Amino acid sequence: ASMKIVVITEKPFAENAVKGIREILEKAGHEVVMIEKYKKKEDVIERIKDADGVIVRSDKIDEEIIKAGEKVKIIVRAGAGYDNIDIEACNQGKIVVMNTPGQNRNGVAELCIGMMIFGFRKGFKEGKGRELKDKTLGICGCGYVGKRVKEIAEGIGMKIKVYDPFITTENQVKKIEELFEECQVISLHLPLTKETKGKIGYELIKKLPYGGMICNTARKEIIDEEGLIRIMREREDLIYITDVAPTSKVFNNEFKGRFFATPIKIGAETEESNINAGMAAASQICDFFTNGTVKFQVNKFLE
Amino acid sequence: ASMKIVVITEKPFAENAVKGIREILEKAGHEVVMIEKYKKKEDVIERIKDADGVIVRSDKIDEEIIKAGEKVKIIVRAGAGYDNIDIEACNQGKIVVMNTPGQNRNGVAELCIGMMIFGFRKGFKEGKGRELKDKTLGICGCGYVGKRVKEIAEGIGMKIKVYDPFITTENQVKKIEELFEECQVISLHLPLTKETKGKIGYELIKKLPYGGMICNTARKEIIDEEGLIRIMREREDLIYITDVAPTSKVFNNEFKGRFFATPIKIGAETEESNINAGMAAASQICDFFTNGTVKFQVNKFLE
Repeated sequence: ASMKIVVITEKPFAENAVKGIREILEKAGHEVVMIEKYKKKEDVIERIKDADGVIVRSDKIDEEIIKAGEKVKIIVRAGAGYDNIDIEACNQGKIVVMNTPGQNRNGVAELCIGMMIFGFRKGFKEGKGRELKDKTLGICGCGYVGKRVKEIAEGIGMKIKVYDPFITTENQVKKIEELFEECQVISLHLPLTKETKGKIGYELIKKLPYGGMICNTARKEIIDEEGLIRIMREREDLIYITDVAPTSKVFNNEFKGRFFATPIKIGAETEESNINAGMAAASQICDFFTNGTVKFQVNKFLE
Repeated sequence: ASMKIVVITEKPFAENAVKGIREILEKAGHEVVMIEKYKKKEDVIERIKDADGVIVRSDKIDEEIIKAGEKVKIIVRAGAGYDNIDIEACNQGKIVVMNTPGQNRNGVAELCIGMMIFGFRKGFKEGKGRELKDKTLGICGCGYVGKRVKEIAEGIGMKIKVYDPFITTENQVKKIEELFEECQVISLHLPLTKETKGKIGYELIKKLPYGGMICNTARKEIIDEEGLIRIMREREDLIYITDVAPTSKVFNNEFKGRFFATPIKIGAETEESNINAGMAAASQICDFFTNGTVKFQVNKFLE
């Protein structure tokens, strides 16, 4: 029968994507309740209590919110990363958690390449820049975004090396240290896990050749900020460009001319990626309620 | 045998490029005099007096300067365009004018792609952007830069069409109107000539599909600024991004959010492109004085 699906997006989807979500879900017979640009946690807690399913972006979904959603059966993250969702609380609540792999890939990959050019070209200000062609790119974390970044970089004429902790691919280095020792530009795509939290720090970054640049379109917390600050102070040649702005104000204060962060994570903030991710999320909800389909489930629990 | 070569650059080459220029010319037994970051026209007029050869970038080289260089026998523009040089006055002065085709191509092509991404992604500010993938790119003028832009855009996954008044290539439209009709993104690469001056105006730009973007890494004067201003007020969806900042202050005043210009022309402001163009210029200068070679001469005169 009819289910209530709450869409929790502090950073709203494009109008056309919201249209697409509502069309898929209403036609399946469900109620859609939008919780957009909310400013307080109580907004979510109040409206989730009655929900059968949830669509979320990067919004924090913690134990308190999960426990409030007493009849939530499924949470779909429209997008890739799910570090924002307390997975263990969902396990205890017997809630299926899924994402929509690859739907955002092109918005993120195009931004990544754009930032690499911007970073190498003094943020489009005056001065002597450099070209990506004939430089070595290290793709740190290999999935849907990394493959697209590789394709674009190959057209640009970069030489490519790849690191990933779990999958096997071409041009792959065994150790992350090798990626930093051998590549002039690093593009970060690692998910945020226990293992990757604070992993990109002083000892890794110091290995970069002269004029090294790190582009981060992944997550802010994979950086060891103290460590990155320390090496950037020591190596005035290093550039850091990121779609996931650091917590520390030091970057903007001290490293003008070789640091840039977006005001908010805009990698997936395109019409095309919103449509892809939002509609995949709606389709996957509904398929779950119709057929019990659990493809792309990221957690696992008993009974 | 020994010649005096002056390098006239209000916008100086990278240090490594200047070193490369000196190496080539001083080995051939010639003298190199640098005229860098000058402010007054008199500075050049004075120092060109006893010059046998000139290397120049975008600097204005007019009749007064040419006549002051009484024994100048050659001027090499390190780069592509030569609209800055009074060709007619060179013809009467019996001075060979040449450029260094394609040496700058990658600096410009990478900047072009970077500006397209930047332009489609709100200048890396908050809000909903768009993706280049699956859009149609019109390459307006195809030479060395256009070919590279094409290669990179193909990796991005744009569909490609080309307009050029002279060459033959694939996916080529016969008339410029057709390019503006069929293509959502336009990249301008036309040289500035009598035929191209103010050619890109109201009538052409109006033809652009919804969400149209023009990227101009060519010359400011190929734009009919009054026409562009008119259509941009009428069509709020249109984006104009340029490496050749317009004369009119209206663009910056009125079109924030869908307009950007670099503070100076930075297309060729890279280590790599400076080395290529600067050293090619030096080699061509040296070749002219050694063997009288006139490959890449752009002008024609008798006697």
